[PDB]
Amino acid sequence: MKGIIFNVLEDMVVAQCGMSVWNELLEKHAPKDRVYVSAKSYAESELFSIVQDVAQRLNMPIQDVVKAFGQFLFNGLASRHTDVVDKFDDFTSLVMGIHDVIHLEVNKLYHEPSLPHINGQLLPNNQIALRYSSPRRLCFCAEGLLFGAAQHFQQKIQISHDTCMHTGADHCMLIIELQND
Ligand code: HEM
Repeated sequence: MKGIIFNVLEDMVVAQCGMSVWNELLEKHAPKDRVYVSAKSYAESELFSIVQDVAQRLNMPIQDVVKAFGQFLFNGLASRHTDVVDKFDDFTSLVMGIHDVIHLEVNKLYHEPSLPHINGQLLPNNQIALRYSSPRRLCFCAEGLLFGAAQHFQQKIQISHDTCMHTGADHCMLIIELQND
Protein backbone atom coordinates (compact mmCIF):
# COMPACT_ATOMS: atom_id res chain seq x y z
CA MET A 1 0.00 0.00 0.00
CA LYS A 2 3.14 2.16 -0.15
CA GLY A 3 5.54 2.45 -3.11
CA ILE A 4 5.66 -0.96 -4.77
CA ILE A 5 9.10 -0.30 -6.27
CA PHE A 6 10.48 0.85 -2.92
CA ASN A 7 8.85 -2.16 -1.25
CA VAL A 8 10.82 -4.66 -3.36
CA LEU A 9 13.98 -2.59 -2.89
CA GLU A 10 13.80 -2.42 0.90
CA ASP A 11 13.97 -6.22 0.67
CA MET A 12 17.20 -6.05 -1.30
CA VAL A 13 19.13 -3.65 0.92
CA VAL A 14 17.93 -5.49 4.02
CA ALA A 15 19.73 -8.51 2.56
CA GLN A 16 22.95 -6.52 1.97
CA CYS A 17 23.41 -4.30 5.06
CA GLY A 18 20.09 -4.62 6.95
CA MET A 19 17.04 -2.44 7.60
CA SER A 20 19.07 0.14 9.55
CA VAL A 21 20.83 1.25 6.35
CA TRP A 22 17.53 1.57 4.52
CA ASN A 23 15.97 3.67 7.24
CA GLU A 24 19.14 5.74 7.64
CA LEU A 25 19.74 7.03 4.10
CA LEU A 26 15.97 7.06 3.55
CA GLU A 27 15.36 9.51 6.39
CA LYS A 28 18.25 11.65 5.16
CA HIS A 29 17.11 11.78 1.51
CA ALA A 30 13.36 11.52 2.23
CA PRO A 31 11.12 14.62 1.66
CA LYS A 32 8.84 16.35 4.16
CA ASP A 33 6.04 13.82 3.69
CA ARG A 34 8.46 10.92 4.19
CA VAL A 35 6.22 8.39 2.40
CA TYR A 36 6.51 6.25 -0.75
CA VAL A 37 3.25 5.62 -2.63
CA SER A 38 2.91 3.16 -5.52
CA ALA A 39 -0.26 4.80 -6.83
CA LYS A 40 1.43 8.20 -7.01
CA SER A 41 4.46 9.25 -9.06
CA TYR A 42 5.82 12.15 -7.03
CA ALA A 43 9.09 12.03 -5.10
CA GLU A 44 9.97 9.28 -7.57
CA SER A 45 13.33 10.97 -8.14
CA GLU A 46 14.28 9.92 -4.62
CA LEU A 47 14.76 6.41 -6.02
CA PHE A 48 17.68 7.64 -8.12
CA SER A 49 19.27 9.50 -5.21
CA ILE A 50 18.86 6.31 -3.18
CA VAL A 51 20.39 4.09 -5.86
CA GLN A 52 23.53 6.23 -6.18
CA ASP A 53 23.97 6.67 -2.41
CA VAL A 54 23.20 3.12 -1.34
CA ALA A 55 25.87 2.24 -3.89
CA GLN A 56 28.40 4.46 -2.10
CA ARG A 57 27.98 2.83 1.31
CA LEU A 58 27.57 -0.62 -0.21
CA ASN A 59 30.78 0.23 -2.07
CA MET A 60 29.42 -0.51 -5.54
CA PRO A 61 29.21 1.41 -8.87
CA ILE A 62 25.82 2.99 -9.57
CA GLN A 63 25.73 1.13 -12.92
CA ASP A 64 25.92 -2.24 -11.12
CA VAL A 65 23.52 -1.26 -8.35
CA VAL A 66 20.82 -0.10 -10.76
CA LYS A 67 21.22 -3.36 -12.67
CA ALA A 68 21.08 -5.70 -9.67
CA PHE A 69 18.14 -3.64 -8.42
CA GLY A 70 16.18 -4.56 -11.55
CA GLN A 71 16.95 -8.29 -11.50
CA PHE A 72 15.47 -8.40 -8.01
CA LEU A 73 12.65 -5.95 -8.73
CA PHE A 74 11.28 -8.41 -11.26
CA ASN A 75 11.42 -11.27 -8.76
CA GLY A 76 9.42 -9.44 -6.08
CA LEU A 77 7.03 -7.86 -8.57
CA ALA A 78 6.15 -11.20 -10.15
CA SER A 79 5.11 -12.34 -6.68
CA ARG A 80 2.65 -9.42 -6.58
CA HIS A 81 1.51 -9.68 -10.21
CA THR A 82 2.15 -13.40 -10.67
CA ASP A 83 -1.26 -13.40 -12.38
CA VAL A 84 -0.21 -10.98 -15.10
CA VAL A 85 3.28 -12.39 -15.52
CA ASP A 86 2.18 -16.05 -15.55
CA LYS A 87 0.32 -15.17 -18.77
CA PHE A 88 3.66 -15.71 -20.54
CA ASP A 89 4.30 -19.25 -19.26
CA ASP A 90 7.73 -18.69 -20.96
CA PHE A 91 10.31 -15.88 -21.29
CA THR A 92 9.60 -15.70 -25.04
CA SER A 93 5.91 -14.87 -24.57
CA LEU A 94 6.67 -12.14 -22.00
CA VAL A 95 9.35 -10.10 -23.81
CA MET A 96 6.88 -9.56 -26.67
CA GLY A 97 4.03 -8.98 -24.17
CA ILE A 98 5.87 -6.40 -22.06
CA HIS A 99 4.38 -3.10 -23.23
CA ASP A 100 1.27 -4.99 -24.31
CA VAL A 101 -0.44 -6.60 -21.29
CA ILE A 102 2.16 -6.22 -18.53
CA HIS A 103 2.29 -2.41 -18.84
CA LEU A 104 -1.37 -2.08 -19.82
CA GLU A 105 -2.63 -3.73 -16.62
CA VAL A 106 -0.38 -1.81 -14.22
CA ASN A 107 -1.65 1.40 -15.81
CA LYS A 108 -5.24 0.67 -14.80
CA LEU A 109 -4.16 -0.69 -11.43
CA TYR A 110 -1.82 2.25 -10.82
CA HIS A 111 0.00 5.15 -12.48
CA GLU A 112 -1.41 6.65 -15.68
CA PRO A 113 -0.85 6.34 -19.48
CA SER A 114 2.80 7.41 -19.41
CA LEU A 115 4.85 4.23 -19.04
CA PRO A 116 8.27 4.02 -20.85
CA HIS A 117 8.33 3.14 -24.57
CA ILE A 118 8.99 -0.56 -25.19
CA ASN A 119 8.48 -2.41 -28.49
CA GLY A 120 9.28 -6.12 -28.55
CA GLN A 121 9.60 -7.71 -31.99
CA LEU A 122 10.23 -11.41 -32.63
CA LEU A 123 13.10 -12.35 -34.97
CA PRO A 124 14.38 -15.71 -36.33
CA ASN A 125 16.85 -18.17 -34.78
CA ASN A 126 15.17 -17.65 -31.39
CA GLN A 127 16.14 -13.96 -31.16
CA ILE A 128 14.05 -11.02 -29.92
CA ALA A 129 14.53 -7.34 -30.78
CA LEU A 130 13.45 -5.14 -27.90
CA ARG A 131 13.43 -1.38 -28.49
CA TYR A 132 13.58 1.03 -25.54
CA SER A 133 13.27 4.81 -25.22
CA SER A 134 12.42 7.28 -22.44
CA PRO A 135 13.94 10.49 -20.88
CA ARG A 136 14.46 8.43 -17.72
CA ARG A 137 17.40 7.00 -19.69
CA LEU A 138 17.24 4.34 -16.96
CA CYS A 139 17.66 1.64 -19.61
CA PHE A 140 20.31 0.09 -17.38
CA CYS A 141 17.35 -1.00 -15.24
CA ALA A 142 15.48 -2.57 -18.15
CA GLU A 143 18.42 -4.90 -18.73
CA GLY A 144 18.41 -6.13 -15.14
CA LEU A 145 14.66 -6.76 -15.31
CA LEU A 146 15.09 -8.97 -18.37
CA PHE A 147 17.74 -11.07 -16.59
CA GLY A 148 15.66 -11.31 -13.42
CA ALA A 149 12.74 -12.86 -15.27
CA ALA A 150 15.05 -15.11 -17.29
CA GLN A 151 16.76 -16.60 -14.24
CA HIS A 152 13.47 -16.96 -12.37
CA PHE A 153 12.74 -19.58 -15.07
CA GLN A 154 16.24 -21.10 -15.26
CA GLN A 155 16.48 -19.57 -18.75
CA LYS A 156 19.88 -18.19 -19.79
CA ILE A 157 20.03 -15.33 -22.31
CA GLN A 158 22.34 -12.64 -23.70
CA ILE A 159 21.62 -8.96 -24.40
CA SER A 160 23.43 -6.80 -26.94
CA HIS A 161 22.93 -3.06 -26.44
CA ASP A 162 24.76 -1.08 -29.15
CA THR A 163 22.20 1.73 -29.38
CA CYS A 164 21.64 3.75 -26.21
CA MET A 165 19.88 7.09 -25.81
CA HIS A 166 22.67 7.73 -23.34
CA THR A 167 25.17 7.95 -26.23
CA GLY A 168 23.33 10.83 -27.91
CA ALA A 169 21.05 8.37 -29.70
CA ASP A 170 17.33 9.18 -29.89
CA HIS A 171 16.44 5.66 -28.77
CA CYS A 172 17.94 2.29 -27.82
CA MET A 173 18.28 -1.21 -29.30
CA LEU A 174 18.44 -4.32 -27.07
CA ILE A 175 18.69 -7.72 -28.78
CA ILE A 176 17.96 -10.72 -26.54
CA GLU A 177 19.47 -13.92 -27.93
CA LEU A 178 17.94 -17.15 -26.60
CA GLN A 179 20.28 -20.07 -25.89
CA ASN A 180 19.27 -23.49 -27.24
CA ASP A 181 22.08 -25.38 -25.51
C1 HEM B 1 11.31 -7.69 -18.14
C2 HEM B 1 10.05 -7.12 -18.13
C3 HEM B 1 9.88 -5.76 -17.94
C4 HEM B 1 10.49 -4.77 -18.62
C5 HEM B 1 11.61 -4.93 -19.60
C6 HEM B 1 9.97 -3.54 -18.09
C7 HEM B 1 10.61 -2.33 -18.21
C8 HEM B 1 10.27 -1.19 -17.53
C9 HEM B 1 11.20 -0.12 -17.24
C10 HEM B 1 12.63 -0.05 -17.66
C11 HEM B 1 10.58 0.68 -16.35
C12 HEM B 1 11.24 1.61 -15.38
C13 HEM B 1 11.15 3.08 -15.81
C14 HEM B 1 12.07 3.32 -16.98
O1 HEM B 1 11.75 2.84 -18.09
O2 HEM B 1 13.06 4.08 -16.79
C15 HEM B 1 9.22 0.23 -16.30
C16 HEM B 1 8.25 0.83 -15.53
C17 HEM B 1 7.20 0.18 -14.94
N1 HEM B 1 6.93 -1.16 -15.09
FE1 HEM B 1 7.91 -2.46 -16.19
N2 HEM B 1 8.88 -3.76 -17.28
C18 HEM B 1 8.83 -5.13 -17.18
C19 HEM B 1 7.95 -5.81 -16.37
C20 HEM B 1 6.91 -5.24 -15.68
C21 HEM B 1 5.96 -5.98 -14.88
C22 HEM B 1 5.87 -7.45 -14.70
C23 HEM B 1 5.10 -5.07 -14.39
C24 HEM B 1 4.04 -5.34 -13.55
C25 HEM B 1 4.27 -5.81 -12.27
C26 HEM B 1 5.68 -3.78 -14.66
C27 HEM B 1 5.40 -2.65 -13.94
C28 HEM B 1 5.97 -1.42 -14.15
C29 HEM B 1 5.64 -0.23 -13.40
C30 HEM B 1 4.66 -0.13 -12.28
C31 HEM B 1 6.32 0.78 -13.97
C32 HEM B 1 6.06 2.24 -13.78
C33 HEM B 1 7.02 2.86 -12.75
C34 HEM B 1 6.57 4.26 -12.43
O3 HEM B 1 6.34 5.04 -13.39
O4 HEM B 1 6.45 4.57 -11.21
N3 HEM B 1 6.72 -3.88 -15.56
N4 HEM B 1 9.10 -1.04 -16.81
